Amino acid sequence: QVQLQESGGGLVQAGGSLRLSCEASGLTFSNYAMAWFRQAKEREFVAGISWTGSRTYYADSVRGRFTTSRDGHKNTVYLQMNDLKPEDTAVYLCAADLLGSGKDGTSVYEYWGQGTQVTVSSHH
Amino acid sequence: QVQLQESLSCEASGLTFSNYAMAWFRQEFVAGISWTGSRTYYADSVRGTSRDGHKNTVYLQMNDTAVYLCAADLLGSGKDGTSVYEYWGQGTQ
Amino acid sequence: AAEKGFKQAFWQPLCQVSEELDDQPKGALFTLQAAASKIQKMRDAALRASIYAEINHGTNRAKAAVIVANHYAMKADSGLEALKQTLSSQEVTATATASYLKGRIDEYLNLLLQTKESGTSGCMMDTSGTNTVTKAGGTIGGVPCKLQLSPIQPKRPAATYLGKAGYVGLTRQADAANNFHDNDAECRLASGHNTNGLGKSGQLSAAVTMAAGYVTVANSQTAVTVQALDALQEAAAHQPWIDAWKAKKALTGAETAEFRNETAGIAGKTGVTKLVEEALLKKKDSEASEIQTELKKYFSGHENEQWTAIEKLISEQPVAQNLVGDNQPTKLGELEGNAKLTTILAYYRMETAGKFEVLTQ
Amino acid sequence: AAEKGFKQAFWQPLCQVSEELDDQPKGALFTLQAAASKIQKMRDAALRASIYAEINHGTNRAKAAVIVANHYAMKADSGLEALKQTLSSQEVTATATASYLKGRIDEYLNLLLQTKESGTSGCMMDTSGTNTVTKAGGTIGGVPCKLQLSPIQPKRPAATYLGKAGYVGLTRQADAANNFHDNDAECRLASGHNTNGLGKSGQLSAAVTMAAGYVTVANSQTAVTVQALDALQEAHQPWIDAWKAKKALTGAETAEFRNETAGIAGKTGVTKLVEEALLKKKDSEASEIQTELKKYFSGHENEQWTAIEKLISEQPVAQNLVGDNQPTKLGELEGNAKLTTILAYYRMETAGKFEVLT
Ligand SMILES: *[C@@H]1O[C@H](CO)[C@@H](O[C@@H]2O[C@H](CO)[C@@H](O[C@@H]3O[C@H](CO)[C@@H](O)[C@H](O[C@H]4O[C@H](CO)[C@@H](O)[C@H](O)[C@@H]4O)[C@@H]3O)[C@H](O)[C@H]2NC(C)=O)[C@H](O)[C@H]1NC(C)=O
Ligand SMILES: *[C@@H]1O[C@H](CO)[C@@H](O[C@@H]2O[C@H](CO)[C@@H](O[C@@H]3O[C@H](CO)[C@@H](O)[C@H](O[C@H]4O[C@H](CO)[C@@H](O)[C@H](O)[C@@H]4O)[C@@H]3O)[C@H](O)[C@H]2NC(C)=O)[C@H](O)[C@H]1NC(C)=O
Ligand code: NA
Ligand code: NA
Repeated sequence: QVQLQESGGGLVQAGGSLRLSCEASGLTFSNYAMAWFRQAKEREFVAGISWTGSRTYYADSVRGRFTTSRDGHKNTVYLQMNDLKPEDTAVYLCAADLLGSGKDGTSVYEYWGQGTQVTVSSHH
Repeated sequence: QVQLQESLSCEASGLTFSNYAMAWFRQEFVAGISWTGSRTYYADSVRGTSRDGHKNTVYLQMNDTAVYLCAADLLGSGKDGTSVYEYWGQGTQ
Repeated sequence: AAEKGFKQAFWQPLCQVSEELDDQPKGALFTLQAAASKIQKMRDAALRASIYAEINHGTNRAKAAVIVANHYAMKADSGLEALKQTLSSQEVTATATASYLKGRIDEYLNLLLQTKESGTSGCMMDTSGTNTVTKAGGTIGGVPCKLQLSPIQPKRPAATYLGKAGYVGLTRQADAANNFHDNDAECRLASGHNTNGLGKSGQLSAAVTMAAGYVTVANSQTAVTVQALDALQEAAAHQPWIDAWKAKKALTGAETAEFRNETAGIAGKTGVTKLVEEALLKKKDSEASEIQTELKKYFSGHENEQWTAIEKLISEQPVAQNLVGDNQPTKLGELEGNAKLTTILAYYRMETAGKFEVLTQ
Repeated sequence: AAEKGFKQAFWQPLCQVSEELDDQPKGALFTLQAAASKIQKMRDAALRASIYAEINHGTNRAKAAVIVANHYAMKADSGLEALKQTLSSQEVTATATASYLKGRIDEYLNLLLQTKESGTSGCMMDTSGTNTVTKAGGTIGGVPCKLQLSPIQPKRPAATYLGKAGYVGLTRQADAANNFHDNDAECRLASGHNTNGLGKSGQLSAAVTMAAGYVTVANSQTAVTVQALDALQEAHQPWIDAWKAKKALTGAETAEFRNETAGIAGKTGVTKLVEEALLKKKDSEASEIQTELKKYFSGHENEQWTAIEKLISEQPVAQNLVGDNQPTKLGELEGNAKLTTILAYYRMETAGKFEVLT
């Protein structure tokens, strides 16, 4: 089957950065908007990119802290996390939406990854 | 490598037969059949052709001395007024 | 015993794989045709919706049909892009890797089949090790084993002997000396040593592998060994086996989202929200409630049932009887074929252009 | 001499074929992608023309654009049908037959390569019969011979060693004993007799063919014989199958995939659309078609078709449909799904006009 595979998670100290990657296999990447969700609570939208790559959207919670981008040559979407906080601890999940806007809203995502765990420590 | 070969029968090789009207000429237009297989046309002279999509073949039941040529016209009407045949056979004398 | 010809437990699993690989080109043709057929069905639905919108111009139902047409045209477009970028390579690669491996296997099996001295001594023996086997009518000793690539016609993809985990029948063999090798049958292909094997004045320099790395023939007087290929991992001396397994596992068929219809309500259907935002609301960032309000105007709701109801109206709309064959159906849902519906759309576009001129001049 | 290892004149022509067959799948991917690309270009032109028509209702050129859109839509439709019915089978068949034969060849070559006793005695010898050869990168003894199916990327295959007539290097052999076999190298794969060949207690019970029927290994103390495969016609069937499948390929080059440069009336779909939608008659004279075309195109030649295509390509779309600072002329836009949603916008605008007009 189609697979979305996240990687890059782990145990990280609060305040620094972390790059997550999601690679799509079996799928025409250029046909799909790609988004990051996270689940601790109910699942929540984090960031998304339109199918064209021209528009990028963020949850209010992460705007100005996280960025997202996509590399069509590698079938990969990235989540660049900065200013990591304990409230960012969650399983981070990649999703694909055919010819989508790169938003949450009315979108129905046809494919989902299984997720990568990010745990932000504020102890030493 | 598209080939139309006459033997009447004309077999098309290398081509999606169902995309083409097929016509018979002489050396003038003699007969023709639409791409859909639903319409037939004839030169006045010859008044009074068929196709087998499973065999990529167009037939001419003859019941005039010239080389008779097979021709195919993409999505064509089956006539020879304004049409432009993209593929031609060698002819059968 | 070491250095003796091979009983059926050895070669029958290779025949089974060979016969299954023979179907990979057939499945590739089936899948490429299925992808095109599904694109064509999407395009037909787009064209029927488009024709309905031209006939019923200036109505809320026509605006719903513009939305339906856009949905299906985007699906047809994306399916062709997927066929180009993803399916073509998947299916060419599966066809090539399977056919290449099949050639490697078949050359080896055909060598065993011919390397015999009598009806009781040779390289390819029956189940018991009593008789050498013969090929007749696509079978060897009753086992389907044509040792040829069959003519290619489409056949739906399946998987029995080569599946997700590997080659089911190519398991670890713990006692090749008794289960693969016969006691008596002579076969120089069973050894690289000179007395009973391939060596002439001395043993071969090294072990020899055959059937693309499946079987290892030692240069000493000892039994063959085989790869266990039933639990593969991406990686080899037996690389062609891995390549064919990976390529087959990678196949999706014409079954990704581009090729399938959607059952998740109207606002979330491909293309719909963006078209409502861009063409009806004429704003970039709308709320779901605003989309839903617009959809109510044109579909009378936002659930699958209201989409289906508009599709039924489209399907029931007749065209002019002169646009179809004599005594032929005229309702759009009874018409199929892209080129056929394309020229009906052209007719109704010219009708629209003419009506526009009459109404505005 | 009979029953000795094979010099390079025997096996190098097989390597040449094997290497060329390795490109056949690359050619299949090239052609299937090219067909889809060309369909997509036809569809883009159809969409641009359709958008122009929706914008410019009220003018004669808008009706010309309906005719242009129909032409390109029909070309796109027919190209997809040809890809489905004809190109897919051609290219799968070429891929499969070439790869299968390559596997038959490569298994035989790889057996020769390994069946050796020393650096100077084995089944696969150099040109002079001095050294056994070894695999070195993608060569055997320097001869390009990977004995692998390479990763597939799109490429047009060479036709040097497998061409229209057959396998140019696999000619009739006048003296296998001296030209294919060494004088000294030992090789039990060179015959089926028991003293020096494959037989154990006695000769094999028949000749053995190898490499999909190319070489015949006698069961007596005599040199091999080979098929002449350089002048084929429709026991070595895999060689025929690969040859016929390769020569059958048209590529994405039939009429569906190519643009037309002649008159307007003879362009695909045009005369029938004029008859059916404008004249509204089942039969027409060429004169009458020309008169209609002049109303909408100002002529009937390729130059007037080009001129309408220029109006189409120059027409701007609303800036909100492409994004800030991005090109707006239809001819500066490409991509089917991109143009499809622009057409939907202008269809919605048309519906709003008719809602008031009606
Ligand atoms: C995605 O879903 C859409 C919507 O369902 C689907 O398009 C629909 O296709 C079906 C099947 O072709 C059409 O159903 C018709 O319904 C009428 C009335 O019940 C039947 O009479 C029709 O059958 C006749 O005509 C067929 C050709 O159209 C013949 O094949 C058949 O032998 C009969 O002669 C037919 O069942 C329906 O009209 C369309 N709907 C629209 C809005 O176009 C589409 O194909 C689906 N996509 C995929 C990839 O499957
Ligand atoms: C069959 O032929 C048609 C018609 O030519 C063709 O459609 C055209 O495709 C091209 C893209 O390949 C479209 O864009 C043009 O592309 C060429 C080549 O890159 C450019 O030179 C053109 O630029 C000129 O025109 C522009 C717009 O007027 C100007 O902005 C620019 O300054 C240049 O003067 C132009 O971008 C072209 O718009 C379409 N034509 C139509 C009517 O859609 C189609 O692709 C061909 N089919 C196949 C299978 O190749
Ligand atoms: Na979606
Ligand atoms: Na023509």
